[PDB]
Amino acid sequence: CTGLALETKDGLHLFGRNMDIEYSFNQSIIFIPRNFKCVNKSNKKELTTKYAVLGMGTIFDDYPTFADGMNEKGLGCAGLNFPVYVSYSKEDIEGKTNIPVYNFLLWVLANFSSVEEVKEALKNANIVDIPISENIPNTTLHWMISDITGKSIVVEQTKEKLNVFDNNIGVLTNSPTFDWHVANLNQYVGLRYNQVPEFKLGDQSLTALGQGTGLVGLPGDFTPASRFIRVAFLRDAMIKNDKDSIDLIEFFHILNNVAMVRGSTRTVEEKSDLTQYTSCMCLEKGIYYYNTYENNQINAIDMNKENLDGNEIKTYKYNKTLSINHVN
Amino acid sequence: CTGLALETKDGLHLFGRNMDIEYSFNQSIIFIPRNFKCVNKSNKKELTTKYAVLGMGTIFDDYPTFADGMNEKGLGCAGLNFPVYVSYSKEDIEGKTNIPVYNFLLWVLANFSSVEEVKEALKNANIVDIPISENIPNTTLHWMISDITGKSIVVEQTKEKLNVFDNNIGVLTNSPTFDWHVANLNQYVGLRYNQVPEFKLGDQSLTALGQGTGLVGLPGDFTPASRFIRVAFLRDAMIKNDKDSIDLIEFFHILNNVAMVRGSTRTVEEKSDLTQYTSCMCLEKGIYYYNTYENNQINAIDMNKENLDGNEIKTYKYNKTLSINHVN
Amino acid sequence: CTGLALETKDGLHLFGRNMDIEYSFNQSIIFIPRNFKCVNKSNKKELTTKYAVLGMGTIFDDYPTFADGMNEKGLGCAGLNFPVYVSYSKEDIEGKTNIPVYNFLLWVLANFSSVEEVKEALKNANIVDIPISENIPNTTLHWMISDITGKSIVVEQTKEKLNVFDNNIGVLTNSPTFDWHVANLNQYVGLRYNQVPEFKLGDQSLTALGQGTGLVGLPGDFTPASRFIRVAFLRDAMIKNDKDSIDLIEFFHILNNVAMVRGSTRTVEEKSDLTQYTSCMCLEKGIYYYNTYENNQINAIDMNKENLDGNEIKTYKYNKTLSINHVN
Amino acid sequence: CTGLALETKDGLHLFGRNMDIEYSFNQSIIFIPRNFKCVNKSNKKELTTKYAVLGMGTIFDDYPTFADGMNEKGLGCAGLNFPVYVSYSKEDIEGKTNIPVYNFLLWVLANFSSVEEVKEALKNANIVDIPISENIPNTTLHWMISDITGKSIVVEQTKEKLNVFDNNIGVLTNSPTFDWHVANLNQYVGLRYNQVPEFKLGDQSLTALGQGTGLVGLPGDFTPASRFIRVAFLRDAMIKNDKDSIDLIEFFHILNNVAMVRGSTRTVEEKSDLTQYTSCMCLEKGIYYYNTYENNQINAIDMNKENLDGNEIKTYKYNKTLSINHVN
Ligand SMILES: C[C@H](CCC(=O)O)[C@H]1CC[C@H]2[C@@H]3[C@H](O)C[C@@H]4C[C@H](O)CC[C@]4(C)[C@H]3C[C@H](O)[C@]12C
Ligand SMILES: C[C@H](CCC(=O)O)[C@H]1CC[C@H]2[C@@H]3[C@H](O)C[C@@H]4C[C@H](O)CC[C@]4(C)[C@H]3C[C@H](O)[C@]12C
Ligand SMILES: C[C@H](CCC(=O)O)[C@H]1CC[C@H]2[C@@H]3[C@H](O)C[C@@H]4C[C@H](O)CC[C@]4(C)[C@H]3C[C@H](O)[C@]12C
Ligand SMILES: C[C@H](CCC(=O)O)[C@H]1CC[C@H]2[C@@H]3[C@H](O)C[C@@H]4C[C@H](O)CC[C@]4(C)[C@H]3C[C@H](O)[C@]12C
Repeated sequence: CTGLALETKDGLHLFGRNMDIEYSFNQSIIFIPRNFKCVNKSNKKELTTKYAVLGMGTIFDDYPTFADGMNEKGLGCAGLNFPVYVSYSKEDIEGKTNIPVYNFLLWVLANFSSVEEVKEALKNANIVDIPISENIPNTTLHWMISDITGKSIVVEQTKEKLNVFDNNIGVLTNSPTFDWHVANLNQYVGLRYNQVPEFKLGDQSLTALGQGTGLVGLPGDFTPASRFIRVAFLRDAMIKNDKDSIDLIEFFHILNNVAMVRGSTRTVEEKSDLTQYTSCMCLEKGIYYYNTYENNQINAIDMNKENLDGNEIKTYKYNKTLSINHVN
Repeated sequence: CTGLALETKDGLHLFGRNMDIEYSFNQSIIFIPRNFKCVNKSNKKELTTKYAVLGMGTIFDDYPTFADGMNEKGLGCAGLNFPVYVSYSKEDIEGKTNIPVYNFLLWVLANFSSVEEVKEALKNANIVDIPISENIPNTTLHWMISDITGKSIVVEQTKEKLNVFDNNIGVLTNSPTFDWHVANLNQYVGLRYNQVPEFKLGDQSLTALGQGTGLVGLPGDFTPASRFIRVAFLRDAMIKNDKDSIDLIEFFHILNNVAMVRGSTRTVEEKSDLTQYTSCMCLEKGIYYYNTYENNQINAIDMNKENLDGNEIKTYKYNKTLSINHVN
Repeated sequence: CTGLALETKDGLHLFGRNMDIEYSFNQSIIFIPRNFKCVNKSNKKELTTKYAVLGMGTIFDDYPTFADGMNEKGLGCAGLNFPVYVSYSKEDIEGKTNIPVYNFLLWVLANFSSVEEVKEALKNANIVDIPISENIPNTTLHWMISDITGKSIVVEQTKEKLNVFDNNIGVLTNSPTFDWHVANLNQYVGLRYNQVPEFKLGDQSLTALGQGTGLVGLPGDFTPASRFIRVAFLRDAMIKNDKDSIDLIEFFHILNNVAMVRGSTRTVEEKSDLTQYTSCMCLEKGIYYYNTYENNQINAIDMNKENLDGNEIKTYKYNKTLSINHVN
Repeated sequence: CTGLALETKDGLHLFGRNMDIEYSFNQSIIFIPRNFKCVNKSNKKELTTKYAVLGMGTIFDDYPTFADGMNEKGLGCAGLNFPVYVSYSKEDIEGKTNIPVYNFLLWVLANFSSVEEVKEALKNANIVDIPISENIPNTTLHWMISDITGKSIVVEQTKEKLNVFDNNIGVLTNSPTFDWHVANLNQYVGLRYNQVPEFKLGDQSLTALGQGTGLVGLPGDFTPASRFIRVAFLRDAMIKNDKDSIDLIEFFHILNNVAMVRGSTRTVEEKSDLTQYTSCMCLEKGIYYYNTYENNQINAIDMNKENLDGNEIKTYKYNKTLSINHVN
């Protein structure tokens, strides 16, 4: 998984992710209107939305749970895989705001209008490993939260503390912890976006074979660490050199570089791990953009075309049918 | 530049390329019907097409010159940048079939129905540095040619000889010579597509942080050598593990991994080198598919919808307008 | 800097380091006998040795301070550069065992007989930035401590806490923190010591060009992170495959791989950072072995040849004169 | 295997190699005087030395064959492993100077006084796969030749031609061909010896963790290609920055970086491939210097202490006994 935040040339804020998994989670694009009561059946925990919500998720036991999404106030949140280093409590901790793993994303979007509000609420928060239904284990997760101010935070629950990091890199992947990846960036201070055309090796003259010699050393595999490095520097380069031309498609160009391709990232169960979808949320405008591995055309769902005071959850079918423009 | 050949699950043959340049060459999709007379003005050299042709190129002095394209018989050819190691003759060489650099691609597509025919004709061929007009220098090039048999060849003119390589890798990039890249592949025999979940480092247990640990060592930069390695192995992995599911979109997934992103591949003239377009030719069906940096939706031009016995060159506008599916 | 601990085929324990600096620190091999009173002049802080000590250090204002060393009980300690992530207190912290930076190494060796004793004493310890003389700033440091049990620990003072890590890797370099390097090891789970002779790339057969194809991906630069990875895996491979043949020279072979070479690691002040010396302590036998950049022959100083109840500090001249065996 | 040529601060010329093998070849240091008749028994081929010779080799059937060596005129030659790309003739080729593989090194040293003389003689030369005895296959080899002018050449016999390359890099390893490695150097034009202390990643400040950030991207494994890159750049850096301080020990420092360490380079037969010895020839002075994996002290054999008009081959025992300087 790879999360990305980017500001457009027009001062708007994009936030989204690659979804990298080997299976379907019966996903659909889910819209939840304001003041909507969401009730879980296995437990008795209830949630009423303050703000209208739009994102990718699934309806499990009539209850919505999200992979990534936005609200009407321009707050975005994405849940990304976080194995090994995560640690949830088994039960609710007395004196803390206890949030079940499966519900954290919705809890953020339904209740808060900004990263600042979320940061304050998370000070006394605790993420609990409570099943959504039956005995079903929760996915190991960490979250990236971003809003219209351009500020992003990273939420990671460890054994010692629920950590909330200021994210000044604009990216997130998977394990290890966020501060590890931040420290790892320091290894690549010698990278250059500008071409190195020549090198005089004493009595031998060396000449650049093609463009891109400055970035030699950039890791090209699909591990969380390597992907973090790649997107961090691709994002940096475009902000440095092309701030005034950043638009929607650029977001997809960055994430395409770290997208997994069928066949080459094989699990222990002999399945291909691939980038199933790429989402991009235009936070100010309430538009959820996404494409999929099967259909690369960007699809747009605009929450502002909905009745925000509506009385029903609305879903939209996950598009897996390649859309081609037949010119002639 | 990156060229790719791929066979689909249905036994059809895809051939295409990423176009990686920092400028526009006034490109359009160009269709040339059968028995069409193409005349160059600066010189008096003439060409009459035996087969109908469809591809990306430009009309320079009313004369068409191509970046990549196909003919009605399922033969495809792409011209890719080849600096330093290339060497064209200044004048026509007596006793040889002399082909001007700018005309080589059209010469292949207009005259021959197969790689086998092309191979035979190239035995006595010579590529000459003759200007298309005035004093204008030709681009340093090498070519990949592929047909419906699934065979591909690489054409590289050096000082000593016009080299024709059998391409069993299914890919091409830029400099150095093709045999160099073939030998370079041997360095990466230790790559694995299958996950390496653990390593016992004596008294320390090491655990995979995420998926993709087998490919650690894969180069992630945008140099011709690194891109060649990446596409060679991405292609191999998908053929090995997913032969029966290869379709059109998979071709784009492979090439997306080596596509240049705005800002990070900067020329000496402080311009961004980017993947301007990606083309994919369905050789059997005569369909030219392509998308662009600005518009990622795949566009299709089917030469079989044209009158192949037509009397005029037809062009189609290079699509740079992002095409979004507005769901609601 | 690189620290290493290794057990020999005969069950003895080697501990030592590469000293990687661009300057001389007026070093000599320093022996301090038992019950010897060491007094610092700028402050009034005094130290009386419980155990006899032998190592590399310098006499600054008649007061000894060490780079690395051992005591008569088989306890070894090395101080290695630790910039950025270190944080010493400005003054003594009330209720804690306050140790000046420059004195920490001697404090360990003079007082304690084992890693276990040191671990217990460090629970309430604090490292303070007190000048050795005048206003002179202390070097940013972290320490590796090892004994005859084969156990090693790493001591790192941060803002929050004095951290004591169990070192199961057997190595140490520089920044970042120890736990960062431990987590970084996980990236290289795909490394193999055994040759990969071939790879079948579909229609192309790939063959290993030479030995060592399994380790492709190992970083070859001289940064702390890369050096940590290299020595960790070189050590692991030899323990795995050659446990019963490990001897003194093997220790040097491992460290030679991460030794800096004149000219290629240049500081901002245009000086060559090099491996000035390599020390190896045979902990059981009280022998300090070392060579230097100028003289690669191993020199041995045996503390047991000294009077351990002696009344004077003894020093031995740092050997920088290449020692050659003239055969004929 | 790694070959290296280096000029000292005093204008003298060093030439030598790492011997990287998993076995002993019953090696000794062999001196052959002038006008000495060497006769092979299996065939009837004879060789009379014009110049006195000194190097590492073995006496096989009373006949000397060399791994590397020098003559009295300051000409040096080393044979290095060259699998796959080599191709010797089965029989003598009519009209050519036919040299058996096992005899090539001695043929160079015994007959010629300079690289220039050797270059001229090799124009009509052919290397033949004739057994030294019985049916025993020859080792796949290529050679580096160097003299007191500071010029080096590389000799590689392929199917098409006996290739003689001018070596302006000062190094050699193994497969692929020399021109491949020369072209491979171009990939690393972005390497820097000077520290990169900082990088401003937008809103995140990145700081060098330690020295050596400029060389990030240098390959750290033990394959021929990676070793070639490392020594080429280590040599370049020292000539660039430390020309006036290059001496004997520097030669060893460079080669130590690419020396194989027991346990980590394992063959298919589960044996450790290691750097068995490192030789360095002071060409002007006729001194053969070497150390071994077991004994790192440099040993010196001076051919000028011998009777060059002597009547017997003299050998010196390969030193595998660690030589330590006991200081006290
Ligand atoms: C796909 C998404 C994000 C995880 C990721 O990016 O890897 C995850 C986060 C929490 C997940 C859900 C929760 O873990 C609860 C359920 C657990 C079951 O094992 C699968 C369905 C289930 C309803 C999950 C579906 C899906 O895998 C969710 C929604
Ligand atoms: C874009 C394409 C492929 C090169 C590449 O992939 O880098 C190249 C190949 C030959 C080129 C053409 C020929 O070199 C002839 C012309 C040369 C002029 O300098 C530009 C226009 C000109 C008409 C070129 C346009 C364009 O750059 C072409 C068509
Ligand atoms: C060389 C050694 C280890 C540091 C390293 O490995 O980089 C360091 C550790 C503490 C150092 C000493 C202490 O910092 C105190 C002194 C500080 C002065 O700036 C130099 C001399 C001085 C007496 C130092 C000499 C030397 O650099 C020491 C002994
Ligand atoms: C060790 C040296 C260099 C090869 C290398 O660097 O890998 C090689 C070159 C030619 C070799 C010799 C020749 O191939 C002829 C003999 C062949 C037999 O298989 C071994 C002994 C034999 C007498 C070899 C000993 C040794 O391996 C030599 C001397």
